[PDB]
Amino acid sequence: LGALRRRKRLLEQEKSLAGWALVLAGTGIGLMVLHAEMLWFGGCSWALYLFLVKCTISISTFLLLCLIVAFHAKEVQLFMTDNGLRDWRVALTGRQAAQIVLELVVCGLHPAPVRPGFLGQGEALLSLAMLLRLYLVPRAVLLRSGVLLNASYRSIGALNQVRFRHWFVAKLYMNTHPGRLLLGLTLGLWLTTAWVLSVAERQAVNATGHLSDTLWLIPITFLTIGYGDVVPGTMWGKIVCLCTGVMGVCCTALLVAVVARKLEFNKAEKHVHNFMMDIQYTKEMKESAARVLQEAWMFYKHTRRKESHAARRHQRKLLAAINAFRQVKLKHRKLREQVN
Amino acid sequence: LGALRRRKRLLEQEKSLAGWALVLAGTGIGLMVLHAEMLWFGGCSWALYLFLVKCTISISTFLLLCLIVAFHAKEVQLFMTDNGLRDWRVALTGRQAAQIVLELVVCGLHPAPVRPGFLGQGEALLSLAMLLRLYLVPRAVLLRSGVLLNASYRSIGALNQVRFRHWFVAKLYMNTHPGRLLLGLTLGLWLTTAWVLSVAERQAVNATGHLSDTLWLIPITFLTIGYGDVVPGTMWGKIVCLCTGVMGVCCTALLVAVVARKLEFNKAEKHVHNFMMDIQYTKEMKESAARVLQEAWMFYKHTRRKESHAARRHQRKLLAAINAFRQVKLKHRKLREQVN
Amino acid sequence: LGALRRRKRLLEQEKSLAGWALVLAGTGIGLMVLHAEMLWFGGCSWALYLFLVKCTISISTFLLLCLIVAFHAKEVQLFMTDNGLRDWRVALTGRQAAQIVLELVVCGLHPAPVRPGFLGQGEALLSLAMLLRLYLVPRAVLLRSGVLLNASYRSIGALNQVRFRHWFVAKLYMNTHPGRLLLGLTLGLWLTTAWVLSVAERQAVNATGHLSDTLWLIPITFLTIGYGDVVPGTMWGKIVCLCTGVMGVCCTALLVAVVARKLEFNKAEKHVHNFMMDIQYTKEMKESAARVLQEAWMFYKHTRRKESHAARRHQRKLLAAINAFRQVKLKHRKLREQVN
Amino acid sequence: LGALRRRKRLLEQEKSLAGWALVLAGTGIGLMVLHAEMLWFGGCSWALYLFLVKCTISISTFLLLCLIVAFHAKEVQLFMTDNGLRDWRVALTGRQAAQIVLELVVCGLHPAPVRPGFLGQGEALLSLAMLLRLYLVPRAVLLRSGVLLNASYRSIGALNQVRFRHWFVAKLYMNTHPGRLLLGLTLGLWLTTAWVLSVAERQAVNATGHLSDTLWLIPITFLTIGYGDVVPGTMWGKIVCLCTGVMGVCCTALLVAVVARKLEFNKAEKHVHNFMMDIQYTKEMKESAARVLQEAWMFYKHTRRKESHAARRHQRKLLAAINAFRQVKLKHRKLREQVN
Amino acid sequence: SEEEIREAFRVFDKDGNGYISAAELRHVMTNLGEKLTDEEVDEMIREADIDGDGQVNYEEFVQMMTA
Amino acid sequence: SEEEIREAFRVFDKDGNGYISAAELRHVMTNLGEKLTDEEVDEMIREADIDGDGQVNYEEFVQMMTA
Amino acid sequence: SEEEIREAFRVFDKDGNGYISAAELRHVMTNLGEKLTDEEVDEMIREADIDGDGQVNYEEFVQMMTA
Amino acid sequence: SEEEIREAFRVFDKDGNGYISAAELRHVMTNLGEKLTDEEVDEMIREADIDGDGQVNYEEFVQMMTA
Ligand SMILES: [K+]
Ligand SMILES: [K+]
Ligand SMILES: [K+]
Ligand SMILES: [K+]
Repeated sequence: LGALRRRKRLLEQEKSLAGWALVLAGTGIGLMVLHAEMLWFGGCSWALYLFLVKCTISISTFLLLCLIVAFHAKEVQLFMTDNGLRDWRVALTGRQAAQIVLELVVCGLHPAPVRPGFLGQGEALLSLAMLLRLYLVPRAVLLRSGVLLNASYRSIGALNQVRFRHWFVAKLYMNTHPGRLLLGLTLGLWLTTAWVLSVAERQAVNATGHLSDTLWLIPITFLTIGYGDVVPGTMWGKIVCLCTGVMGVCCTALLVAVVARKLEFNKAEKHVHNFMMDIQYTKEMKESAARVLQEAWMFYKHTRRKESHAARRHQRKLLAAINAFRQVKLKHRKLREQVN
Repeated sequence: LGALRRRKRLLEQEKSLAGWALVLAGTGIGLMVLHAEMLWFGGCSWALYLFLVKCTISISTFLLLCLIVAFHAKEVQLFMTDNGLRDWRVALTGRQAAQIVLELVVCGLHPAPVRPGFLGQGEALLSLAMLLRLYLVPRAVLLRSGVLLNASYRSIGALNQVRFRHWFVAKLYMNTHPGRLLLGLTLGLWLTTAWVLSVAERQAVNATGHLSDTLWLIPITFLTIGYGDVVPGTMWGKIVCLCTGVMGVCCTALLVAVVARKLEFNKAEKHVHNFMMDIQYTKEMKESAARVLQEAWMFYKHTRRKESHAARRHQRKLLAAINAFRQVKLKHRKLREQVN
Repeated sequence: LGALRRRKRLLEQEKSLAGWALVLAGTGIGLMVLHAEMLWFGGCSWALYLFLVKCTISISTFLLLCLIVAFHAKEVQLFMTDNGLRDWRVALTGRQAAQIVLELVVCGLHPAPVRPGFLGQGEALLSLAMLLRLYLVPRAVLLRSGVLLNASYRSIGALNQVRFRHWFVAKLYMNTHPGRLLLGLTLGLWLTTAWVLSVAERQAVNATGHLSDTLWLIPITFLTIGYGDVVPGTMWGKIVCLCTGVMGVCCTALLVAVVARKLEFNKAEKHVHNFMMDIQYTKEMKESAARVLQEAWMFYKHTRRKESHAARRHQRKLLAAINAFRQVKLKHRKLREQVN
Repeated sequence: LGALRRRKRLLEQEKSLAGWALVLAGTGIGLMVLHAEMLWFGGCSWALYLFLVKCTISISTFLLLCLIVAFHAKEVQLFMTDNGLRDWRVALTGRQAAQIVLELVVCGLHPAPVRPGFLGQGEALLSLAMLLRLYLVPRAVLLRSGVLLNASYRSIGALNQVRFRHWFVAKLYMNTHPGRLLLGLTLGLWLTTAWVLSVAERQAVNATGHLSDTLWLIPITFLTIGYGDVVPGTMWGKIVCLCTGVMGVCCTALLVAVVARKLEFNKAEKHVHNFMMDIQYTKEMKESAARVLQEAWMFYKHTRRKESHAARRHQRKLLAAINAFRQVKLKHRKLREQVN
Repeated sequence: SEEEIREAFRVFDKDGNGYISAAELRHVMTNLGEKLTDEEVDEMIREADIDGDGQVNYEEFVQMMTA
Repeated sequence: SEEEIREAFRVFDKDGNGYISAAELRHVMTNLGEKLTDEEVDEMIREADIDGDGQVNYEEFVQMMTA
Repeated sequence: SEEEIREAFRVFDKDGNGYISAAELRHVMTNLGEKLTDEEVDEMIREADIDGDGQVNYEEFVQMMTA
Repeated sequence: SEEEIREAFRVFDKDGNGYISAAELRHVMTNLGEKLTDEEVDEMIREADIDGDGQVNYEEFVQMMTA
């Protein structure tokens, strides 16, 4: 009975241990953006502030690198408890070690305080390599969703799918309420890409490629409405503009797929529509019967009193009303056929 | 029992009030357009006419700011009747009062006559703030559709708890009359957006941004066929050209979703197609059997005549006819099993 | 009874008159293009040939205006025979007379020979008004298809109001074999639209609007790939470049709808695929069980050898094999549940 | 039985006999590119190397033209052993002979060495005529897919009322894993199309038109994002760039169709989601009653103390809780209705 | 030249067998669409004169009207 | 002015018939949401004084509370 | 080298057992597709000479024809 | 630490009850994947020595192997 609580305790520990790493990774990006934009406008006059802001990034990276190891140790403990092994030597595989070392080498890339307004190639690539730390978002979202927290959830899921794929949670979020998520994705990619393009094509002549132009160029490339008044002029700016249309076509496909589903009736709506159609059909039928009898009498009286030959249109009206009555009778018959 | 009579008369009064509010909500917009164009083309020569056309807007707004209160009083009375408690203090909620205040402050924005052809900023925003009065359209469309006008409809509506959301009416209109509504929306948005952009980018040099250019630039942006011969040159004109591209993709998705449904057969068309396929299959099988027998006998006769070239050609024809007969028999059995 | 043969004879006559009108209405269109190009390239000193080529258009129009009255007379006879009436005073309604006079006034527009390389406005509108004669194509296609030919099929379809419509034939052709029809429409709308634009925008000196530029501008507008190197410069050329994008958005929706159906399995393909993957499932299960047994024996032998490195490796391999065997067993259980 | 092994032996033989042609037909394509780029950059100084690399193409073509005949002979042997014929005169038909001669006349088209950096026309067409050798890929892909390799599958296919086709294997590959195949096609069509247009518009002196400009123009046309900074200027370069949007619209349609299916739930996911929402529904339903009773008692106490100031709000809360309880009860009953 | 007269009369049925009297058919006709007066009641009497008893036996007295 | 009180009480059922005692209703109320003390138990006793026996017969003594 | 001769003969069945006479098979062959004359009827008589009685026993005399 | 051993043994079933002999298990192991010789057959005999009769009673002598 102790394991039934120990597993939940360690999983709850993992929840916070993976939640904190997201904040400690976002802090690094927040500081790198500030330093990059400070070196441009500030110039060479500000050096002590740059040195002080370039070391907090290194401190944050060191603090981040001490949480991935703890998370993997908790994962190893969970695996050992679930499989009942007693020695940790067999719990660790080579593939897991390779994944761990890859994570620790990806997460450890920072400009560093080692060793006038333009960034060097090495620094400009190391800073832009800090955006790879976004792979921690899916695990935090999955662990915070609660689909895996409860013991009953795990028990019921083990029958069909033992490992909860991220695609299941993605589909759940998509079908519960779209629109908000899609808008967030569209308005969070028009700001994290404009800055990258401005870094790629930042000119000191007349600010020919700063945020006053990229914020206009990116949307009209995402929506395939490319005008041609402003275009990229650097090999590193012609690749960010080919990865934006690929992310626009997929978004359009997702929007079309969502819209196709969003306009479908349910059972209650179909029942209400069928009831309204049936009552409308009955009312039209009775009105048509009244019309046909009235017009038949009118034509008969016109013939009886010999009101010249002006009663020709009366036969036309009689035939049209009769055929309309037959048509509505057939429609009501077929409707009663399918609804029964 | 007068409860039904009370509900019906309250609903009819609400319908009349909602219709008259929408009637009075268009005169202000028309007068705004007229005054904005008169101040541009007329110039500073016309001042008394401008004052007269500006005071009528304030008069119309004052007359509009009472129908909303009357409509909400009718709503409160209807709530009391449906939940009889005879205490007006408890029937009103805080969020309802907040939304009443929001409605009254939104509907009360107009360029009042507080105090050469260019609208100084602060008045050109008050004028364009009068287009927010279009939130009354869905109410006047839904409530007059007749779904709420019958107690029998309300019975099943309470049974299924549909609440008669605007989405249901929109879906019903889309299913019943598609095409006309889509053209109406796409032709009523190319005129109310080609005037806002003209106001944003109205130039006094050579009319570089008047309706002679916006009426050409808007339709080639809604369809993502941006040429680039004319482009916006003002921030307020750039933000407008991004809001005509995000609703040029939603319309395309709606069109695709609508078109996908119209290509499917109904119940009777499938039966008609099945019969038309069956008759052709039977006749072609009969013809194939006739060809098989005739070709076999002709091949035997040709072999009796000892030529062997017409005989080998007839062997090829016989094999082709045999395999065609086998294929058509298999297909006929297949769709006969499908029908059965 | 001779009525059965009379109806078939009358319908065959209707088909013949509906087919001959379609080939007498193409001569005028083919001659108007020749006359326009002769007047453009030939210039003056060609008045006699222009007069002969223009009188033939009037003769053809006069001959066409006699194949509509007879067709409508056959329609009236068919209506009378079906309903049953004598001494016609009823069959001819007012709406039918209005439709007939509208047909006869639409079909009678041509550049008559009454009373230097540029066409006048009246002639340039009368010539382009001859394209309205294409409403005859759907009627001829529907009558020729034979859906109304067979008496037994029509009789059995008359049980319900099938109301044989151009939409049914269009859907039949769409589901029968798309691709050919869509390609024909796309490659036939890129010439009759590229000639109208050339007529609208044609420059006397240094031709910059003839077929050497429209044949390039039209295809890059239908596909919304508007470059901007050549653009219309006349209002009559701008209005015709907005009706090309509308016919390009709908074709894409049609293609998507067709492909969505074309990417689906039939009945037997699902069974074939299920059997093919089930065989692989069974063989993989057998191989996995063999691997489990072999690895267990190898681990036992290694433990007997007393060297705890390959022992750990084999224990890990045994655990992986066991979990894979459980996974494939669960997958096969799901297979058996879904197939039965 | 001899035939049961002869069939498989011959099929396995023709497997390699058709797989070797696929690798002998790639050598010519890989050598033509090298020869063209050697003639462009190398100039007239290199002639012996050009002659040596041009003779190898002819040798490879001669070796390729001796495998199609062997493959067709092996297929004719299968035809004989399947239909039981004994004379080779009847096995071959006219249509098959025409197909064979067309294959042998389309495979053998190379710039043979019959006889200062531009490929004179008549050779630049023979070189680009070598891309027609790609019709061999689908045959090898289908024949190596294993659908025909297995005897049991081939025997079952006859009774399955289905014939093996390229469409079947294409659909299987699309269903299994479409993510890799689509990107492979889109990245393999951006090189074989960017080299052809560079050949078409290779410009000297100005050095404008080579791959450095084509690799930027091809991807912004496939995605319909045409900017207009670089456009084709040759009649042979205006046809390659409108054959790219046609096969880009199809790719977009394929992506949309794939995503629409990929966004759907499977069998067990619906049950999991139903249970997850049902337990929450029950929790909310049981939690509502506690608030209902607490608010009722607090309202009673407030009426006892006769202040009524908070009692009015408590009555509002009681009404809200009651209606929420009714709504959640109705929703839970509906859910129990659908699930049962 | 008519059919389904049974259902046509059963739609506006008053006596159970489609034998609605002259006043019955009169108020059925006047209720929907047009309305009339003493002229209409005399017209109903004339129409029922074929039956001569008020109970409109439509099954027999419809062929003459529809001819 | 209420309905489905049977199921409302059966949700928080303790004695199998909706007759949950004063302590039963007390811990039902305190467990979910707010919690209270001697004042709350005295209030619960006063509320159950209508029954006078502990087993709150809701189906009878609910009308006065909901009135 | 043939199969389903039963259904092949039942398609053009005249006597109910696939034993259609010489004239029966003659008008079956002539009506659909090609048409012929005295030469064709003599050829049909020669073909049916295997049975020698007119009633073409296909199930027995089809093997020689298809061999 | 195992389950479904009944089905696991019934996979490679030879005697109908999962009692496949030493040679049976030997050719089962050698045929699929790895193949071996006298050393492997001796090791298999040693492993099956728990049963001591050839017919491997897995349901009894599988717990020690899987422990
Ligand atoms: K463009
Ligand atoms: K452009
Ligand atoms: K586009
Ligand atoms: K575009």
